[PDB]
Amino acid sequence: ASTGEIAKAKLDEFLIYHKTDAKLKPFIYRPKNAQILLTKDIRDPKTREPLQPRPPVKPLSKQTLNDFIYSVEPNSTELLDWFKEWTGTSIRKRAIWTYISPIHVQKMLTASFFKIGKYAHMVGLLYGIEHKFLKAQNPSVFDIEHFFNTNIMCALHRNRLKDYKDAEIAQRKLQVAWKKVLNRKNNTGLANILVATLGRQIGFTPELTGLQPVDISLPDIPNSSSGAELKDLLSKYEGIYLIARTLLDIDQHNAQYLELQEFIRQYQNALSESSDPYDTHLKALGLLET
Amino acid sequence: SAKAVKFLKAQRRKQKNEAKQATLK
Amino acid sequence: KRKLISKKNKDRLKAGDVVRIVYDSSKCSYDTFVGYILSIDRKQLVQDASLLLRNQIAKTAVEIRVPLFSPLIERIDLLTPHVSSRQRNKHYYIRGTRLDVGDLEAGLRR
RNA sequence: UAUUAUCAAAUUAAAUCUCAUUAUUAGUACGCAAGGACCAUAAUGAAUCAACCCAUGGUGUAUCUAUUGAUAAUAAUAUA
RNA sequence: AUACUAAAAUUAAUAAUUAUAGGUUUUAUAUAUUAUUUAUAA
RNA sequence: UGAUAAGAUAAUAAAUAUGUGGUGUAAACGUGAGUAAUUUUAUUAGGAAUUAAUGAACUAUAGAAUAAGCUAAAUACUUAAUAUAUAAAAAGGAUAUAUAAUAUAUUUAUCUAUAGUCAAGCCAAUAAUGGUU
RNA sequence: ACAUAUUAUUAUCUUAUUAUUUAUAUAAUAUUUUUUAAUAAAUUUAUUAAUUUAUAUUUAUUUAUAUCAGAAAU
Ligand SMILES: [Mg+2]
Ligand SMILES: [Mg+2]
Ligand SMILES: [Mg+2]
Ligand SMILES: [Mg+2]
Ligand SMILES: [Mg+2]
Ligand SMILES: [Mg+2]
Ligand SMILES: [Mg+2]
Ligand SMILES: [Mg+2]
Ligand SMILES: [Mg+2]
Ligand SMILES: [Mg+2]
Ligand SMILES: [Mg+2]
Ligand SMILES: [Mg+2]
Ligand SMILES: [Mg+2]
Ligand SMILES: [Mg+2]
Ligand SMILES: [Mg+2]
Ligand SMILES: [Mg+2]
Ligand SMILES: [Mg+2]
Repeated sequence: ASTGEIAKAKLDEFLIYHKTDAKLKPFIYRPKNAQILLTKDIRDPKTREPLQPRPPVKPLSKQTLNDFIYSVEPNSTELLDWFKEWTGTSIRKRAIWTYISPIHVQKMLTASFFKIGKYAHMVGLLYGIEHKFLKAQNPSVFDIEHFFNTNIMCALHRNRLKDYKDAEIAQRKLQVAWKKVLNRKNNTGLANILVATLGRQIGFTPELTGLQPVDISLPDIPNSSSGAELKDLLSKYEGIYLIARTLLDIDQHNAQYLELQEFIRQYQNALSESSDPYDTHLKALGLLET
Repeated sequence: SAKAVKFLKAQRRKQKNEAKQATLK
Repeated sequence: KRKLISKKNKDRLKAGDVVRIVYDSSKCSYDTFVGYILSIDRKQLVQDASLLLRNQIAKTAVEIRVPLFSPLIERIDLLTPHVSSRQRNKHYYIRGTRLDVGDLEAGLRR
């Protein structure tokens, strides 16, 4: 019983609870109604068998998703099709669509890119569901820092370790990425450096519209030596650390920038317990691809 | 039960009216 | 089953409960029986105890005595608990009165 | 065939001893056909008998509960 | 075990061991209320 | 269009009436078992209790097309705002104007009010076979 | 002497269904709402148990009254 497995069970029970009929919920999830359920003896989908009792259901925590995302196996529908099955729900239901937070996109991206190895499936899935989210009145999930910046992170990851020289395709892909972005919150993280790096790598001149020249001011990580507080402080800033690590690894013009490297060093000070996830993913991707 | 009750009431009214008619005559 | 009839158990079977007896399909070809517990008969030996149940099917009245520890029955399910109207351990006297069981399966399915 | 405790043979006096149906042999043998077996076995019963009470049914002046009428008693306070 | 008989069990209180009947204590049976009901502890 | 064979968007051309939903069986057809008139039929230049907020479904005008839910989704169902003092109601399907979902027209649908039309409920008088064994 | 049917009636037996009654509910779902244990993030108001709480609720109905059908009777 792995942590990812128990998280999968929790979220599966959550989605089953929300997908079950409203009039039936009292007789599936309220122990006070067990005898009434026994008496009235409803049938299952396609009348398989009598309804089974279940315990109450409470809200679902956010970490249950990224936990399995990182602790996934090389390949399985369990996570490959989770996004499709989760989004295959009526926009009317509110919990299923409001659980998704902007900080989960860069979580799902890593597992597909490195461990699962089928990142094309996830990138394909993130097209027809944009308008569905728009109807579901949760358009803020696809933001800039967690979605646009992470998208260019994955794009540069593709271009590195593999041969890429198509300037026209790079330009078109940048434009469609800007199209996919539908929540304009420009924060410390700046994708100007990334677009310049891709432009000089593939021969194409950076071109966009509506972008802001926000300076990078990642919150410096202090010298805390606490426990839960330390790990939570690291957790809430994991992603931008990976951004800075990719920038240092790739961009040779990074010398003029100083916030990235100092923030990286402070994050490593906080991370002294474990190794660097950026090179962890590099190793995983290399060994899986080779 | 109730049928017998209302039947007895009806006969009571019948005989009372008969007695009234006889007394008047 | 011992806990089902345990005198030290508040939620035990009492005369008045309507129960369903389920038979094991691998060991016999019997059908479940819905009946009104007329009596719980316990003896010196624990294994040798029985339920006396009654049911008026259509307009024929049947009563069935089952050994509660016969290996041919898997479990017995309580369909509806007893009411406090009756005032004895063994409700033999309901036979033929307005207290009688009637068509239990039809009532339940109603 | 000269004790006692125990186990006991041959004998003697009795009890018992049974009878239907069904099935296979075999629709065979026998028969123009209709019908249709002896020789054997097995199963279910009948009738009689012997024992037993785990269970079921009866009883159950053991016992417990409800109730009608009359009467009497103990305990509480109250009064003397 | 039994009409009385006859048969069978026990008559222990011990420098070493035995339960016959009643009473007593447990575990059950019956009776019919029963968590509200139990005495409890904490 | 995922720099790879994944899932979507939009269009042209098609499939499904074994999934939800609407309309149609209060008619027509057949029959005469009942039924003798306190509850039926026929007839009045008949009556009021001075007859539903009755439209059933086409005309003639006016107006109106909205919010939440539940269903997979709706022109499915439920609760809610007005609009001739009443707690009085609904619906969307096919262009062209607009994105690096609506505003307007044409089309058929939906709802309410006032009349018309077709239609409804209940009464009176007279009549309706034989047996008084 | 007597026999067998058919129909109809009630001051009479049970009696499916429904209809009117009365009547208590962790109430059965909620609403409602004292509310109370929590949820759960990057630091939330159903969601269960229960606890509202009179609103409807239901099936028990708690008590009766009508009623298809069939019993005896005339
Ligand atoms: Mg001998
Ligand atoms: Mg002989
Ligand atoms: Mg012999
Ligand atoms: Mg003999
Ligand atoms: Mg016996
Ligand atoms: Mg005995
Ligand atoms: Mg007995
Ligand atoms: Mg006995
Ligand atoms: Mg002595
Ligand atoms: Mg003894
Ligand atoms: Mg003794
Ligand atoms: Mg001793
Ligand atoms: Mg259809
Ligand atoms: Mg007709
Ligand atoms: Mg005609
Ligand atoms: Mg509308
Ligand atoms: Mg409608």
